[PDB]
Amino acid sequence: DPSWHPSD
Amino acid sequence: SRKESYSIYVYKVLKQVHPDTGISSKAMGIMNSFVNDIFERIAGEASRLAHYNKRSTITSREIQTAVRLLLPGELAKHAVSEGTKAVTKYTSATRSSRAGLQFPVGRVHRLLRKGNYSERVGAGAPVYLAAVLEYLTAEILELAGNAARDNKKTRIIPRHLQLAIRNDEELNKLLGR
Repeated sequence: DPSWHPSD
Repeated sequence: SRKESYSIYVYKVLKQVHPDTGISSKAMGIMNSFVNDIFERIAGEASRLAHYNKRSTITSREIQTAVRLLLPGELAKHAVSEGTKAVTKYTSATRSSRAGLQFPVGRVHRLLRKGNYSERVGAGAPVYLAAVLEYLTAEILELAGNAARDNKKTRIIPRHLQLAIRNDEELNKLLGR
């Protein structure tokens, strides 16, 4: 369950 | 199939309600599923309301057609011309930030049109609906984030969503149905 982060 | 991704907007709203609190990937999936479900419910019921009671509306379409009926040929040609120039100049001459919204008023629009909920869409309908999705998201993330701090973690996990939504009467009624 990784943490969410913005992307491109 | 797959529905749209609101994840980045859930993240912005999250950073406003609880800036130093993170969110997990599964929990973000839950939030996106909520935002979608509410979009289909409000857009669906609003679509039923639209198809049920229809109101007469003058638009550039009917004005153009009427002009093409009444005026003789070269007249109607140049008048249709000047009319179209006027409306395109009126158009070509920020929406979410205008309303002060993190949610994409532009995307909610292209979705309301994409979903075939209605033949036409007004303006302020994406503003109203985007504002409502933003508010509901904000509440769910505020409660779930408070649950994240009182459970002494640094991020929101799907359990925190279950806790926040189950222990809120109105949110439990909403997202239980």
